[PDB]
Amino acid sequence: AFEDELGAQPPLGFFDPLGLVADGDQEKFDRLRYVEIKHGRISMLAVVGYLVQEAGVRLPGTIDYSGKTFAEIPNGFAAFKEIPAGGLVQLLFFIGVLESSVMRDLTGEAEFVGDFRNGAIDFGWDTFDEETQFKKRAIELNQGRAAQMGILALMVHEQLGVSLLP
Amino acid sequence: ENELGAQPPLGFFDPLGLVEDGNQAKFDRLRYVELKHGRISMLAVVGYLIEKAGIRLPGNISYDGTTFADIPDGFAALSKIPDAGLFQLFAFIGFLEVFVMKDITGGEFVGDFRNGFIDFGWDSFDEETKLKKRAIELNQGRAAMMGILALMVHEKLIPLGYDADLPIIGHL
Amino acid sequence: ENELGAQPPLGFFDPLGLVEDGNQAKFDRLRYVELKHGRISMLAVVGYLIEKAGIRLPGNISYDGTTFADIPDGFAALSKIPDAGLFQLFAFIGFLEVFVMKDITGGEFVGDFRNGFIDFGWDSFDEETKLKKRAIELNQGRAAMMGILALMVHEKLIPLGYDADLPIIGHL
Amino acid sequence: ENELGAQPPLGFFDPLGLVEDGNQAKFDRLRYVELKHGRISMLAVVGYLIEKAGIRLPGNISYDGTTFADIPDGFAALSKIPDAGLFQLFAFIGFLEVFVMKDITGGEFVGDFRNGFIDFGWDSFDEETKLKKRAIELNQGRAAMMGILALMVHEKLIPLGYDADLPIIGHL
Amino acid sequence: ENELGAQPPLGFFDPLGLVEDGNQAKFDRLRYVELKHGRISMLAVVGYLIEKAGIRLPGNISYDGTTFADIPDGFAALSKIPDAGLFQLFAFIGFLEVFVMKDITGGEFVGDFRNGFIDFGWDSFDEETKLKKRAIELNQGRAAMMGILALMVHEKLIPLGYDADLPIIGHL
Ligand code: CLA
Ligand code: KC2
Ligand code: KC2
Ligand code: KC2
Ligand code: KC2
Repeated sequence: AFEDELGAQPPLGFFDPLGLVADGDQEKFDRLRYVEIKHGRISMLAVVGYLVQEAGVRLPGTIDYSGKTFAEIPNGFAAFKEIPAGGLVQLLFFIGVLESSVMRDLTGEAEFVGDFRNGAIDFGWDTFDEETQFKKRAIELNQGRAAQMGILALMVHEQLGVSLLP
Repeated sequence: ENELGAQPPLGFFDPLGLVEDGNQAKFDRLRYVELKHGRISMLAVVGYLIEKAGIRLPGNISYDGTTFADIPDGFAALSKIPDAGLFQLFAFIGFLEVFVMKDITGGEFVGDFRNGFIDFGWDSFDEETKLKKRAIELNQGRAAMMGILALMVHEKLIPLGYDADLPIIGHL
Repeated sequence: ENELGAQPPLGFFDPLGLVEDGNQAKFDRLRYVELKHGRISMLAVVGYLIEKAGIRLPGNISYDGTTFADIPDGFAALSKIPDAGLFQLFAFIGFLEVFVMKDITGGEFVGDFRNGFIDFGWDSFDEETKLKKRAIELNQGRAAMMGILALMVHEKLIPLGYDADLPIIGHL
Repeated sequence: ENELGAQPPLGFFDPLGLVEDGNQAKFDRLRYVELKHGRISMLAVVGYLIEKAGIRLPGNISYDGTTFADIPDGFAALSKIPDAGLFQLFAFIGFLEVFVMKDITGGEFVGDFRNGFIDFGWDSFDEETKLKKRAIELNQGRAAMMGILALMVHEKLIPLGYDADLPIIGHL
Repeated sequence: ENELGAQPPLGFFDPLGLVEDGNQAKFDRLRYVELKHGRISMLAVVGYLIEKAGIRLPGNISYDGTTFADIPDGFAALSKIPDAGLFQLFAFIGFLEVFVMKDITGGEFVGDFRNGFIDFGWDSFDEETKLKKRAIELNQGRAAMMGILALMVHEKLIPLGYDADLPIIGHL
C-alpha cells in the first residue's frame, strides 16, 4: 500500500514492523507522516540547540530586568530552574501561537502534509524538479528521524549522568 | 445535527476513526455521551471555582457540627460529605437524572423542552438556535472536560487550587 | 380549554371519577379553582420558606411595640397580626381580588393581561407560552398545594418547622 | 393612537365637557400633555418615596459642606439646592427637554424611539404593546398626578411626610 | 450599510472632505474602523469611571505584593502592570482579537453573531435593530472617543482625575 511512499528507502525499504499503516488508510497515514515530520523538525532544532548551549554559547546580557543573565543559565533540564517564571509562560505560549495561528495548513493549498508555506513564504520550491523535490523531502524526513533518536539520547544521558559529549 | 460540532478550526475531527463506520446510532450514542459529559463538566468547574473562592454557606450540614466551612475545598469534599447526604444525592439527582425532569433514553436528540422563553428560535434564527449555540455548548463542555482531568491531576500533588495558588505553580 | 394541565407521567388523571361527565363546563370551573389554589399555595410556601429562614424586616410593626422579629414563625404568625392590620389586608386584597387588576369574575380564563415582558408570549415559540408554561404553573401549584397540607400538619403535631428541624424529623 | 388610557370601569369619561368637541385636534394635544405630566409625576412620587426611606448618598454635595443627609426630606429639598446646581439642572434637563433625546416640541406621539426591556415594539403581541401597556403608564400617571396634589397638601401642614406619619394621620 | 451612524441634527456630515469620493469601498473600511474605536473607547471610559470610583478587588495582584489598591488611578495604572501580566493581556486579547472569536480581519460588518439580551437579531421590528440601535452604539463610541482625548489631556498636566476634581476644574 504505502511501500512506495516517502521515507521508504534503502537499506530497510518499507518498514512497519507493527503493521500500523498495514490497513492502507490514507488519512491515518497522512496523520502519522505529519506527526513524523513535526517531531523531526523539532528534534533537528533541539540537537543543534543542545550542542551550542553545551559549548557555552549564550545570548548576550540579561534575560529579565532583575539582572538574571543568560550566562548563569545552564544547559539541559536544569535551564528551566533558572529561567524566570514569566519567561517560561511565554516560551510555552508563543510556541502555542505557532501551533494555533502559524505552523499549520491555514489555506488548504498545501501540496502535502507539513507544507506550511500558505502562499506566504516560498524560497523557490518549484525551481526544483520533481526528483529534487522528492529528495529534499526525503532528507528533511531522515534528518528528522535521525535527530529524534539524537535528542532522545541527549535527554536520557543527561539524566543517566553518562555524557555522550567530549 | 450531523453538521454540528464540526465548525472551525478542526472541522469534523475523527482522528482515530471510531465514527469511521456509518451508523447514526453510534454517532447518536457518542454525541449525547459527549453532551452529558459536557453539561456535567461545565457545572463542575463552576462548582470548582465557586467552592475554591471561599463562597460557602454558614451553618452545619448535619447534626455533626460539620459546617460547610468545615468541609474543605477539593476532593476531600465529596468524600467527606456524610453518607446519608450522598444517599440523598443519589435519590434526588438519581430521580432527576433518569426520571424527573431530564429524560435519558439512548441520547434521544435530547431536547428536554425547556431552555428559556423567547430564545430557542427556530422560525427566527436558523443558525443562532442550532449550529452556533448548540455548537458552543458542546465545546464549552470540551473545555471543561479537559478542565477536570486538569482539576484532578493538578490536585494529585499536594496544593489544590486555592492552596495551589499560594505556593508553587510550576510542574514536577 | 382542555389539552393542558397534566401531562407525563400521568396525562389526563381523573382516577376517582369526579369530572368524567364529558362536559367541559364543570371541568372549566374546577380548572380555575386549581389555578387559584395554584397561585395562592405557591406564594404561601415561598412565604413559608422566607419566613422560616429568619428573613425579617427591621423595626416595629406598629405602636403595639411588636417588632417583625416578635411575630413567631409558622401558623401563629398570621393569627397574631393585630386586628386592624388584618382589616387592611382585607380592604386591599379584597379590592384586588373581586374587582380590580386580577378580576376573578366567575372563573373565566383568568388571563389578567400580565403576560411577562418579552418572554413567554405569542408570536414566538408555540410550544412554550402555552401547552408547557401554562402547564407548569399549574403543576407548580400542584406541588405547593401539597406543600402546605404537609406544612400545616407538620406544624400541627410538633412546633414550627425550624423547631421541627432542630429536633426529630421522623414520624409519630 | 386614539383609544388611549381610560378603560373599565369608566371608558371614555369626560364628565364636564371641554373635550367633547367632535374634533380630536385639541384632544390630540391634551393627550400628550397627560403623558408628560404622567411621566413627571410617576418619577416624582417614587423619588418622594426613596428620599423618605432614608436612602441617601454618602459625602458632601459641594464645597458648602452640605451632605446628602443635610438636605431635608420633603418640599424644602429642591428649594435649598444651591443655585449653581439648579442652573446645571436647567442646562442638562433643558437640553434634554425642549431639544432632544426626548424631543417634545409639537407635542403628540413623540414615541422617543425607546422601549422598556426593549420589549414591546411590534411583531409580538399586537394587543399588549398597543392599547394596554400604553394604557397603564398613562393611568399610572393618573395615580401619581393625584399622588402629588396630595403630597404637597400633606406637606403643607407644617412637617414633611415621615413627620406626618410618626404623628397624626387623621384630618384637620 | 450606507445609511448608518449620523443622524439629526447632522445627517451625513463630512465637512472637510476625505470621504466624498463617490465610492463606498473606502467609506466601508473607515466605518468598521469607527466601530472598533467605538467599542474600545466605550469600555475604556467606563473602565476609567469604575477604576476611579474606588471599586477595586481585594488581595495582592501577584508575588510582587502589589494589591489592587496599590496600582494608582489614571494613566500610570496600565504602564506599571508587571510585564508578565501585560503579555497575558497580549496572549489572551491577541488570541481573542485577530481571528478567533471576534474575528475582525478584512474589517467590515463582521457582526460577530452575538445579541444583547438575546434581543434583536431580526423577526421583531425591522426599524430599530437596524438604523437605530446599530446607530446609537457607533454614536455611543463617538461620545467615548472624545471622552479619552479629553481624559488623557485631563491627566496630562494635572494628576489623575480624582485629583483633578478635588482641586481646580478650570482651564490653565
Ligand atoms: C527545540 C529547540 C529549542 C528550544 C526548546 C530552546 C530553548 C531554550 N534556549 Mg535555545 N537554541 C536553539 C533551539 C532551542 N532552544 C537553537 C537551534 C539554537 C542555535 C541558534 C539555540 C541557541 C540558544 C542560545 C545561544 C541561548 C538559548 C537559550 C535557551 C533557553 C532560554 C530561551 C531563549 O532565550 O532561547 C533563545 C533561542 C534561540 C537563540 C534560538 C531558537 C531558535 C528557534 C528554534 C527557531 C525555531 C522557530 C522559528 C520561529 C521558525 C520560523 C521559520 C518560518 C518563519 C519560516 C531555552 C531553554 C539561552 C540559554 O540560557 O541557554 C541555556 C541562550 O542564551 N538558545
Ligand atoms: C440533591 C439536593 C438535596 C435535595 C433535593 C434534598 C431534599 C431533602 C428533603 C425533602 C424533599 C428532605 C426532607 C431532606 C431532609 C434532609 N436532608 Mg436533604 N436534600 C438534598 C441533599 C442533601 C445532602 C447532601 C444532605 C442532606 C442532609 C439532610 C438532612 C439531615 C440529616 C441529619 O443531620 O440528621 C435532612 C433531614 C444532610 C444529611 O443527610 O446529614 C446526614 C446532608 O449531607 N440533603 N432533604
Ligand atoms: C395589605 C397591605 C397593606 C396596605 C396596602 C397598607 C396601606 C397603609 C396606608 C395606605 C397607604 C397607611 C397610611 C398605612 C398605615 C399603617 N399601617 Mg398599613 N398597609 C398595609 C398592611 C398592614 C398591616 C398588615 C398592618 C399595618 C399597620 C399600620 C399602622 C399602625 C397602626 C398602629 O400602630 O396603631 C399604620 C399607621 C399595622 C396595624 O394596623 O397595627 C394595629 C399592621 O399590622 N398595615 N397602611
Ligand atoms: C443635571 C444633573 C447634573 C449634571 C449633568 C452635572 C454635570 C457636572 C459636570 C459635567 C460633567 C461637572 C464637572 C460637575 C461638577 C460639579 N457639580 Mg454637577 N452635574 C449635575 C447636577 C448638579 C447639582 C444638581 C449640583 C452640582 C454641584 C457640582 C459641583 C460643586 C460646586 C461647588 O462646590 O461649588 C461641581 C464641581 C453642586 C453645586 O453646584 O454646588 C454649588 C450642586 O447642587 N451638580 N457637574
Ligand atoms: C488577560 C486576562 C488574563 C488571563 C486570560 C489569564 C490567565 C491566567 C491563567 C490561565 C488560565 C493562569 C494560571 C494565570 C495565573 C497568573 N496570572 Mg493571570 N491571566 C490574566 C491576566 C493577568 C495579569 C493581567 C496578571 C496576571 C498575573 C498572574 C500571576 C502571578 C504571577 C507571579 O506572581 O509571578 C499568575 C500565577 C500577574 C502577573 O503576571 O505578575 C507578574 C499580572 O499582572 N494575569 N493567569
